[PDB]
Amino acid sequence: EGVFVSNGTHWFVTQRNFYEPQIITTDNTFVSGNCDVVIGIVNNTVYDPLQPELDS
Amino acid sequence: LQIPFAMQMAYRFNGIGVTQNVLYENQKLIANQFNSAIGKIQDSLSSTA
Ligand SMILES: *[C@@H]1O[C@H](CO)[C@@H](O)[C@H](O)[C@H]1NC(C)=O
Repeated sequence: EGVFVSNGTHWFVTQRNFYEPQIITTDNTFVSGNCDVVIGIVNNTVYDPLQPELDS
Repeated sequence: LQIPFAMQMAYRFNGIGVTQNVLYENQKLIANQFNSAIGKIQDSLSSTA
């Protein structure tokens, strides 16, 4: 529930009616299919909040 | 506030309770069905008073 936006160099999710930028994660996003179908998709990292606990 | 038209249409799909990946994965079909439906209205209004 949001929109992806960039300040020109970095990518964030934000809520649609008020600018509040957040790190893109597995938790504020959902997967569907591969990158070959969607018109205008962009390459970026999506953060996984479990991985730091597995790095511990 | 400007927004890209396919992203506006993706919000319209959330508003009817359809998950917005259904728009981006079918965007070319949805656009062709819209363009064809406007074409039928030209034909109706040309042919029939
Ligand atoms: C916008 O249009 C350009 C060409 O003018 C194209 O390269 C790009 O992929 C398009 N981006 C989106 C988000 O549709």
